[PDB]
Amino acid sequence: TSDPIARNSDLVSLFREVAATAPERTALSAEDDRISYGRLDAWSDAVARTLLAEGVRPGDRVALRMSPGAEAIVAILAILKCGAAYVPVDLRNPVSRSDFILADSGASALIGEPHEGCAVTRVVRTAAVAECKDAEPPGPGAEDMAYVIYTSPKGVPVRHANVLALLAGAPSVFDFSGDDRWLLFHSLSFDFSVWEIWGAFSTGAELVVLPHWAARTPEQYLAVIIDRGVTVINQTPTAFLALTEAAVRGGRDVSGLRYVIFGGEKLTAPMLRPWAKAFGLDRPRLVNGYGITETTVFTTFEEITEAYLAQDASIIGRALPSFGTRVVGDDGRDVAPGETGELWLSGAQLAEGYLRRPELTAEKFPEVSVRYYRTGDLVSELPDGRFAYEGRADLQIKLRGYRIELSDIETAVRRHDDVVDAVVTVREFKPGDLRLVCAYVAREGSATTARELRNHIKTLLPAYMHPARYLPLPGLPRTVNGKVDRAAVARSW
Ligand SMILES: Nc1ncnc2c1ncn2[C@@H]1O[C@H](COP(=O)(O)O)[C@@H](O)[C@H]1O
Repeated sequence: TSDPIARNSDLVSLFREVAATAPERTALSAEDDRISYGRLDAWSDAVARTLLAEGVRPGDRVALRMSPGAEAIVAILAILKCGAAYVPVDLRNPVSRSDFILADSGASALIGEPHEGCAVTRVVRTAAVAECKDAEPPGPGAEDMAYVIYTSPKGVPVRHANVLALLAGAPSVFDFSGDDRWLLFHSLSFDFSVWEIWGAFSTGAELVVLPHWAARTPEQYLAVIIDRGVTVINQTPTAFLALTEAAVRGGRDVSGLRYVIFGGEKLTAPMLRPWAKAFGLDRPRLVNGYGITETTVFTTFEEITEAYLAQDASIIGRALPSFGTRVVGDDGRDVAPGETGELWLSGAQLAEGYLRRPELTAEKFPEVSVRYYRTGDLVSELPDGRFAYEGRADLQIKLRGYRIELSDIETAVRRHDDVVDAVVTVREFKPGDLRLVCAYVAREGSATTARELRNHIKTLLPAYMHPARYLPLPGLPRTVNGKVDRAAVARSW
């Protein structure tokens, strides 16, 4: 085969081939600074030498604390070239979380800027990375770790082969080429960034760095994606709401985009209809992606169609080629098609397990012989094999003599045309009087009363599942990993 993705078994061999083949092509740009693949390859080899001198060796975990930018990408490549795995430290971590990640991962060096009180001593600072930039021109194997990203905190080691499997699966859904330009946006601590970086590099495309000046507003974001000829962007549904409003109000031309890829959050039609109204569904194509750190970024995709806009649920679509699936009931047996159950996943994109958590790993990665990962997500299979996303599987509570599926109440609230987000919690009204309540986010340009939401829910659910009060918020508060902060919601009440 001529295909570098199919032919290489690790990310370093892949990158080296893609660079050596056409080294003058642009790999990375930051404003007008264009860094060719050849330049990036030499630069990251020089930084790898610097890491070797700090005693980094194959199998090590090297911490990385940098904002997404050219130096950070050089640092990742250098770490991988040393046969080591990178452990990204979210810049916004509380100090204690960063301390735990560094301890738990056994990180033996850090590249970038240490957090205040950082216990890792062997540091290659960002400035030392930049110093290697224009100097001249043992490697990992498939089963070597490429990164350890922390979730919830549990460390998830993902191997070179896991990432290659994802990359080999992408073309079943996307038409990418080396003429695309991908925006690097997400924190290196989020696996969305693994996809932004390797989607670009695996295809010989250009990774465009969002400048620091453009970090704050959707107007600034749009200005850059249009100025720099970006063709692929990856966004949370939440970010997409802000992007749409800015594009529409600002009269911007979005039609240079080829793909907008959503991930991380439930996507429903009220989040999509305003963009589709202004811009249609072809240029760019919009594609909902569902996935998990434990199964290498993306598992299923659903390209958005008119049919998506006409229904009120969330459809995550079909699994990539590497995957086997089950939808599993409480009794541990498969549900009947159409029934809601827990998604279980198998295949080459599954991580090996968690780092130093044998107990959790055995529970979350059972064998059935086929090895599975229990997603903790409830889904249902549609007649055609596409999956609908329901909610997290840990949201049943006991209240007032009932078991109550909070995920079902959230889904029902999300069916309302003017709602873009919702969370249901329990709060105390008077002393011994606890009741369901719902905080929600209105679609921009709408306002819905609690009475109207009550009337909506009356048609869908029995009374014991009705929220007693509704609270509109200008967005729900999010945790570190970007999940809804149910404790912060409680405080907002
Ligand atoms: N398209 C999506 N729709 C709904 N939930 C999603 C989607 N993508 C990711 N998630 C949620 O995010 C979790 C993965 O979190 P993370 O491992 O931080 O990527 C999944 O288990 C889902 O609960």
